[PDB]
Amino acid sequence: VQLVESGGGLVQPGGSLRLSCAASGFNVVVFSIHWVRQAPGKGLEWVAYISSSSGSTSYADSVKGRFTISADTSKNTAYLQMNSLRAEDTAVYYCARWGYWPGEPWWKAFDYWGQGTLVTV
Amino acid sequence: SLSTRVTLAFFMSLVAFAIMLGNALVILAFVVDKNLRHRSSYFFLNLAISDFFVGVISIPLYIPHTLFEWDFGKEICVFWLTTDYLLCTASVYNIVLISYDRYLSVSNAVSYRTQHTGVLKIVTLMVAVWVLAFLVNGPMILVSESWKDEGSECEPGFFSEWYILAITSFLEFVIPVILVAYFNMNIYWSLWKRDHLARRQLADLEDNWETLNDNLKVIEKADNAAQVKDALTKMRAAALDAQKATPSPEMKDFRHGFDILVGQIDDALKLANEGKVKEAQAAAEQLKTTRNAYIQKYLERARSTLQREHVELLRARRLAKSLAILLGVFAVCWAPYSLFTIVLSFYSSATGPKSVWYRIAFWLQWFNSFVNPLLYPLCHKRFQKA
Amino acid sequence: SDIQMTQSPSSLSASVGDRVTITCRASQSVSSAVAWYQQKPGKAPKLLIYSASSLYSGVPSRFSGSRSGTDFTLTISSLQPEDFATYYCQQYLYYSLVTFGQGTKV
Ligand SMILES: CN[C@@H]1CCN(c2cc(NCC3CC3)nc(N)n2)C1
Repeated sequence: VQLVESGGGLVQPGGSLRLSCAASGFNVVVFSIHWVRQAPGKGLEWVAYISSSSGSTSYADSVKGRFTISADTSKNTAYLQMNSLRAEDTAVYYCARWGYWPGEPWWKAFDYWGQGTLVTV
Repeated sequence: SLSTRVTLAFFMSLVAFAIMLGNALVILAFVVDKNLRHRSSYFFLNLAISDFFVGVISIPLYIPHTLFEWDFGKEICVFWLTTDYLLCTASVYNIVLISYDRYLSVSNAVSYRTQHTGVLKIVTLMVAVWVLAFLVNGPMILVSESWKDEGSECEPGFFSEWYILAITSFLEFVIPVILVAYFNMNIYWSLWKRDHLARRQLADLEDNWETLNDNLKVIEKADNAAQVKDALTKMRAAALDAQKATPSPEMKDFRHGFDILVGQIDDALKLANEGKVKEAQAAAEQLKTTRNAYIQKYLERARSTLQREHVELLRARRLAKSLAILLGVFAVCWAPYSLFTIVLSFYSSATGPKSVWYRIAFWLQWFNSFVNPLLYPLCHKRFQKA
Repeated sequence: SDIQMTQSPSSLSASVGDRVTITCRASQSVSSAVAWYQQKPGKAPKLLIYSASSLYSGVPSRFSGSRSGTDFTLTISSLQPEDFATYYCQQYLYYSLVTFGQGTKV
């Protein structure tokens, strides 16, 4: 399955940016979705987690307070909205799949990554 | 002197009577008490029987030969030498059989200890053991003792020929020592591996349990600074490490209980991880319902298994030390003979094997068999009490 | 707190067909929760070694790994042109505890 992103574009500092991750055949309720940002020429950085089941959302340490993530089971998609950008969030954002605790889905996490999207502040 | 022959004959008769009485007491303690009739006593009976016949055969027949005048034929003399080899090598071959049985009972315990083989082979080994000695000693010297001279008649004629002496020396003694040492080392190494995996695995389980308890103690005394996540992070790590410690439905009982526990910690964490204002007062107390009910079974069961491995190790150590001291006494008694017949084989025509120390050596081999029933009750004190 | 993932190598070069050993460590003890990922310029990170020493379907056996206490090791016995890329360590002890390593260029 490929989690394609269609939120590529350029925004102004402080403006709102909306991203979208789409599932390519796997149920979104049985597998949570995690976002990871990578600055140009820097290491990967975690962003946030969304679970369509149990409704649990957790954000990172430096992005909390200005990121809102929402997943609709019917749309089979996850939307991440950046309420405020401080010129430090300029990176390439990817969305990958994660497994719940029971069994091998947990032990194998962050597989079938997406192509990504470019977010320039 | 003339009066010394009678005194030496009386002393030899007393020694033979003492050996016979000791062996008869051992056989009586064996046949009366039915508790000492298990596998740990079938291969030990010959050790008290074969040498016993020595006291009836070797010591008395040696009296006409030395103290009195030789009034026996060569056939009788040969038969005596024959009994002497058969009953002698029988002891070390029964020791080898005991070592092999212990190796099969320890190394192959996954199949032999779980399902014991039929007893119809046990006796099939025992008698064979005796004939084994025959196949080592019976024919060979019989072919090489074809000498015309009558000097040193019942001294074996195959002497003064270093090749057969050297070959036999190795077969009779060195080869058995090898097999016994190999079996004992295999047993000890297998038990040390079984206990080392147990010791380490049980230590890892205990460390994980101690860490989970130390984290739960902080969870119970929750701080207003949202310290639940920092304590649970460690708790998750502890659970995951103890879950992978594999000791089937019994494994699923253990795994499922851990999965439940990890899921309980995962939901407890959720409130803190979300950043939600309410942490529900660190409600991870329910882990106490899982800590002392589900995962307690293996924490007690595995501990007992380690205890079982330790006793077994002590018993194997005792048996190995017993076999080692028996083999050491046998070697200390046998070596003077082997050091007085292969080093003096350069000259044996006149007064070569005729000396006091060589006769003393002949007596020393018989003595090994005298002390054998004296040190036999050292292994099991049941004979002493009964 | 956030458990820090330190990747000891940051830059490394070796001839084609040699052994490459990369080491990752964590401040807090983790139990089989560190995975190895490979990222090429213009592509996405790919799982290779999950768990502590095991491979996900789709990756040849050349890639390997090992675990000892808090030390994780990626061992590439036979190099090839395709396997030249950045390698990242990632700890997934929890959903909100994900921390990627520094990354090693091979
Ligand atoms: C009989 N008193 C000493 C004790 C040790 N010794 C033997 C005897 C033997 N055959 C019996 C035949 C006499 C040669 N075979 C071996 N290997 N040692 C005789």
